[PDB]
Amino acid sequence: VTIYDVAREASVSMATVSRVVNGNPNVKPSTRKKVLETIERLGYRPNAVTTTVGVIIPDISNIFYAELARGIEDIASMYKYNIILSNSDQNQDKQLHLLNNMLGKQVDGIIFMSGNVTEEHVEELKKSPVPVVLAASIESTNQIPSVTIDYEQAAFDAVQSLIDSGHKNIAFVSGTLEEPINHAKKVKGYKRALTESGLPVRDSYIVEGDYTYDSGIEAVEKLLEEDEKPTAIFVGTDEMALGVIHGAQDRGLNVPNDLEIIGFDNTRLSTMVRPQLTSVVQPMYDIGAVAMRLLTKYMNKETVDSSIVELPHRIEFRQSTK
Amino acid sequence: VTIYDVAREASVSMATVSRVVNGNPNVKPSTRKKVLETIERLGYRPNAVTTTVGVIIPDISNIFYAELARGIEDIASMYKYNIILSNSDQNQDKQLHLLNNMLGKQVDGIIFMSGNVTEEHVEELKKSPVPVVLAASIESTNQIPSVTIDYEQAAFDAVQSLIDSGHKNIAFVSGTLEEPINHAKKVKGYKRALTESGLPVRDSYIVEGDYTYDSGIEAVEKLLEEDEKPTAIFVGTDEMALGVIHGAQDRGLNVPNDLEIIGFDNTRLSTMVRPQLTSVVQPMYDIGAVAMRLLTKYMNKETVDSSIVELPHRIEFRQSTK
Ligand SMILES: [Ca+2]
Ligand SMILES: [Ca+2]
Repeated sequence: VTIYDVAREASVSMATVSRVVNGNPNVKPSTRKKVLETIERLGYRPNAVTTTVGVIIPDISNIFYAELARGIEDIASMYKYNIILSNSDQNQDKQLHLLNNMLGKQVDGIIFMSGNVTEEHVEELKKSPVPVVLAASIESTNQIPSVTIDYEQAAFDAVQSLIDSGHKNIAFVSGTLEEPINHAKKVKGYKRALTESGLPVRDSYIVEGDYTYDSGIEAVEKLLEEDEKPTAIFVGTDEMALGVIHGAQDRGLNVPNDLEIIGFDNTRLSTMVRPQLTSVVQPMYDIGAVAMRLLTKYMNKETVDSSIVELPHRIEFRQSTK
Repeated sequence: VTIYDVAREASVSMATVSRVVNGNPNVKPSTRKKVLETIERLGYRPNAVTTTVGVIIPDISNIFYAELARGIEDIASMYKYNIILSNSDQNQDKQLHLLNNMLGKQVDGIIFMSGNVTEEHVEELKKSPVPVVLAASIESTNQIPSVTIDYEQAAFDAVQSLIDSGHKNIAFVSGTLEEPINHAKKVKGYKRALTESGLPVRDSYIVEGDYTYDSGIEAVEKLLEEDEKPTAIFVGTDEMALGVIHGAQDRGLNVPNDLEIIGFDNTRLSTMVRPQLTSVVQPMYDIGAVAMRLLTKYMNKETVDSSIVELPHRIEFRQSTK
């Protein structure tokens, strides 16, 4: 809290705040009153008389960003570090500004979270003086410290449970393939699970959605038009999965009996469909906590050993698998 | 764009910006460079050389707030008025500040939108010098200009289609009853539709949810425990309706065949369940447009005649009714 903070708050100039502070007798009584109340309310002391991290995540409101922020928050409380958090609505030329907004507010470190981490973001993360560590976000470049689950393995495990259940024809509905989470991790996890059981990797069992429910609807439809129809489908995110489920249901198919579906992220939506969606669970609270610790390690100039941290994931088996 | 705007943007004082503007020769070249670029980028002219409205709505992102903002926006473009829009996440002691943030940025008028309009908000809306008009929001007090649908009638019409379909035992799952939209409008609409067909108004057919999906689940469950089970249910919002649908489905009941359900607001969610949700549609784009016109009328000191404007609603009949 400084003169500047009082001025903004009292809709007045720094020089006026100083004037009031100095007991200048020609300040309009009302403005003097206004700024003294501001001075008191903010706790501004007129006598010259710590470590914070900036956090950027898509939105405050989303439940799975919310246990990440708590994980971040709880480490901050213990460590006596303050949090500056900003809800971004993750977009390219608006998460970048919210990044440099942290740098211009004297943060000692940055925790960053975005679904699509651009190559452009990395070139500005390296120039950033303070250390930064990604939470539940991956850049295939692997220069920037990251703490996440093992997306490839989680993909593998999801498709594995389909395989273990007797399915030979198993499809994958992806978010945009250009993103590493998809082409570098989930696609490959899905592929590996197939090849390891001597199953066929068909290009036409990999359909690309756009993360919307509808693209999910379109994806099952396209899959159901295939010669040998898939009898199970892994879906890269929950929102698409509901679309996958409902399009199947619209085509007269039963989930799980005619078609088994598995999702990802264990969002609120996974329990807002019938059958409820089997979905890969990330430990968002832990990812936040560990991110905060990893960030601290760098900030404290400590030898990290391993900059890419991978936490266990699990699968909440619900009714969309049998 | 003023000296102040350049200063904030160039992370520098007004006096420094003036110094650079005046060609003061002892300003550090780099800071002179920094502020000249800021001056150019913002379009600041150093020579002394219109009507805007503030808009407060829960969030930018939500599709049904998004055709309201477009309706607002399109009237603004025509009228050559600029929009200052703020996403609130509608809460009591945070929508109030975002209201006075408009007043402190010299807006000529305010369009306000919130699910729960508090009595406290009205006492601060009257003191506000510039005129304000509520969009898709109601204060039972009816002092403050409002443009909305006819909630009572829309409720009536929803329950009417159940009645017309042969249902005698019809329940209502409400959002919190304390809010006028519910107790003063939808409850009464629901009641009227019953009494007008000589049907019974049972206290136990009115259950109170909290706008969550889950409270919806709990509400059907409680309804299904009744002696004479309702065979149709009106639900005050879509989110609760999905909960209502799924709890019925979980109890082995078919929607629409064992239980007909109707929702409200025609949110994205209404088409993200099976059966798709029959739901009252508001014309959000029109409510925004008309709100903007009504606001203009007041701002132009024009004789309004009728401060409470009610627009037609309709019902998107989907599969949750037969
Ligand atoms: Ca087709
Ligand atoms: Ca019970």
